[PDB]
Amino acid sequence: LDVNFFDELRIGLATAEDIRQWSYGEVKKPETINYRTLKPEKDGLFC
Amino acid sequence: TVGRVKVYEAIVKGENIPEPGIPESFKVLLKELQSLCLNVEVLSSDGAAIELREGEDEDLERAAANLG
Amino acid sequence: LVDRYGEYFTGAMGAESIQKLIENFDIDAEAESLRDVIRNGKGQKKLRALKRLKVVAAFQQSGNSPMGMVLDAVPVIPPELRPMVQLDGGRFATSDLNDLYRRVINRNNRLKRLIDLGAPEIIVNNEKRMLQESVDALFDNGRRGRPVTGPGNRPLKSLSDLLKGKQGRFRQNLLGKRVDYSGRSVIVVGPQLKLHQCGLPKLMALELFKPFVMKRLVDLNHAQNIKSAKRMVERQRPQVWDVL
Amino acid sequence: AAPVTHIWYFKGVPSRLGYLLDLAPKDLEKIIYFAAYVITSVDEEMRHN
Amino acid sequence: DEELTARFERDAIPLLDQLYGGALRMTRNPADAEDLLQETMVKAYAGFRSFKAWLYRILTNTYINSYRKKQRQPAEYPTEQITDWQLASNAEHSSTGLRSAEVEALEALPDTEIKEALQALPEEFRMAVYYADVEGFPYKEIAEIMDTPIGTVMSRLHRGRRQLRGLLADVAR
Amino acid sequence: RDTKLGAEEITRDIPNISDEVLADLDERGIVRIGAEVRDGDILVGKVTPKGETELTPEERLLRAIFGEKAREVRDTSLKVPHGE
Repeated sequence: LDVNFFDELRIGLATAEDIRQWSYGEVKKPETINYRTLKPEKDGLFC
Repeated sequence: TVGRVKVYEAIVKGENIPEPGIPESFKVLLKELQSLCLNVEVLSSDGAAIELREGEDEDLERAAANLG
Repeated sequence: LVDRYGEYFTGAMGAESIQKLIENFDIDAEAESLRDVIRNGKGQKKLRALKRLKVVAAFQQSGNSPMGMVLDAVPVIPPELRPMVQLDGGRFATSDLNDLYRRVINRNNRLKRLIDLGAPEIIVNNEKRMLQESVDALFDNGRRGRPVTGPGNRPLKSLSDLLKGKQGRFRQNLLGKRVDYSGRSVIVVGPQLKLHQCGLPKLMALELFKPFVMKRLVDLNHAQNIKSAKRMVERQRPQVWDVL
Repeated sequence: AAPVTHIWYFKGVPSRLGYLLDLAPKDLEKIIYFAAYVITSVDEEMRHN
Repeated sequence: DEELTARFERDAIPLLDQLYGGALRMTRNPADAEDLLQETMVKAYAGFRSFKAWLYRILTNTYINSYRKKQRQPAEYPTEQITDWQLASNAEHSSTGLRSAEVEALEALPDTEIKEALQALPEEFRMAVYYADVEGFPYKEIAEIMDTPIGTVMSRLHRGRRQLRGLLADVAR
Repeated sequence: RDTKLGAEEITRDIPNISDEVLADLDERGIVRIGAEVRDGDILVGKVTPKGETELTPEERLLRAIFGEKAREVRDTSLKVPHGE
C-alpha cells in the first residue's frame, strides 16, 4: 500500500500517554489460554 | 507478505516482478522498540509520522470480483 | 524526623519519590547553573558539570519530559511476536517474554490487593520492590542483580536481549534472513563446465524454477490450467524436463 | 499500582537519572529499591517561622 | 483490635525474614520464593485476627494451593526461542496449516469451474444465491439489498439452487 | 489429538483425494507393510477439524447448495518428505 518515502526515523522517550494511546487495552490477568478449550482467557496476555 | 504472493502471481502469469514492499522485520523491530518504551516514529519528508498498516478491502475486492 | 517535624517536610522511598523529585525538578536552573560552573574553570568538578551538562541539556533541548524515565504503564508486545505453541506430548512452549510479563502482572495485582487490604508498610514496600525488580527483568534481565531464571536455572531472555548480540533481531533478523527460491547441496568438481556455467541437479532446478516451469507448461497444452501444472511439476511428470 | 523506573536510565552507566538529579548511582539504588528514604520536599517558611 | 494488628507487625516481621528460607527450599526459585513469601503475608495478615509454626502452616498451605492451581493451568515450559520444527509440528494439528505464497496466489485465482456455472445462471438468480449461500445474508436482507418482494428472492433462491445443482455434481471440487 | 475445533481423526477417508493414491492404505488409512512409498506419498491419513470461516467462498457455495456435512476437515495426513 505504501512505497517507502521515509525521510527519517525518530526515537524518543515514551510517556504513559504514548503507551496508553498505543494500547488496545489493559492486561489484568496472569492467565494465558484455557487448558480444556485452548481459547485465550479474557484480560490475559493472549486475550 | 504481499510482495511474495504478488511475485508468485507475476511469474505464473508471465508478467514482470512487481516493486518490493516493506519487510516485516522492520515492523517487528519497531514493535520491540515500542515494547522497550522507546517512541519510534517513521517520519515522511514533511515531518508527519506515517502509520504502517494494510488495506483489508483489496483482498475482499479481488475475491468478490472473482465470482462476478 | 516524622514523629516530630513531620509536617515540615515530605519524604518517601521507591520510584514514586524519584518521580516526585522529577516533578519538582527545574531543568533551566540546573542547566545554566551547570553551564556557569563548567565554564568558570577547568578541573575534575568541571568534568562533572560537563558530563552532567550533556544529559541535562539533552533533556532541555530535545523536548523530552524527564518524567519519561519513570513509568506508570508498561507496554505489552503483540502476542504473535511472543507466541505459545503446544508440543508433542501435551506440553506448551512460551517465549520467555510471557513469563516475564506474567511475573510483572502477578506482582502488580498482589500490590493492588495489598493497597486495598491496608497491609503493613513493610509488606507493601516489599511488593513494590518486587514489582520494580520484575519490570527490570522484563526490560533488561540480569542488568541488575541475579537474572530471573526458568527451569534448569536458565536466565530468561528479556526485551533487551531481542535487540542485542549475534542471535538478536538486529544482526540475524534484519541484516540477514531466510529466503525463498534457494537451495543447497554438496559440491563436486565440474571439469567439463565452462567458466560461466554450473551443474544443477535436475530436481533442484525443477523446484527452484517451479513457477516458471508451470507458466511455460500452461503456455503449451501439457497442463490444462495452472493448478494442474502445479500437480504435474510436483509429481515430476515426464513433460517437465524439456520445458525445464 | 506504583511508579517504576526504567532500568535503562538508572543502571546504564553513566546513570541518566543519577546525572539528572545529581544523585550517586548507589544512593539512587538505595532509593529505588527501598533501602533508604529520600526527602521529596521541604517547607522553608514553616520551618523558619 | 487495631493494636492487635500492630502486635502482628512486630511479632510477624522478623519471623517473615526467616520464612524466606523455608520458601526458597520449597520453590527452588528465588523469585518464586519471594512470591510465595508475600502470598503467605497476604493470607496471614487478613486472617491473623483469627489467631512460627502457624505461619509455616499458612505458607505450606499456600504453596500446595499453588500446586493445585498449577495442575489446572496449561503446562508451560519457557523457551529462549520457538524453533521452526515446533512451529511446523504445531501447524500439522492446526485448523489451518502453514500456507505458502504459492498456495495464496493460486487460491486467489478464479475457479474457472464454479465461476462458469455461476455465469450460466441468470443475473438475478446468481445474485440471490450469492447474497444468500455465499455471503450468508438472511432472506429479508436479500429482499432489501436488491429491491424485490420476498417472493422473488425466495423463488429465485430455490430455482437458482436447483439449476446450480444440475450444472455440477461433485463430492469435492 | 484434541484441537480447538475438536478431535482429529486418523482415517482412510480424505477429502479431495483419489482412490488411486489411497490404494496402499489399509482400512484405517495407514500405509501397508511392504508398500513402496515415494516423495509426497501418504503414510498415515489424518483429518483435522476446520472452521466454517476457513472455507473458500466456492466451498461454502457447495456446502450450502448440497447441504453437506456440518463437519469440515483439512487434510493433515502424514506424507513422505521431499527426496525420500
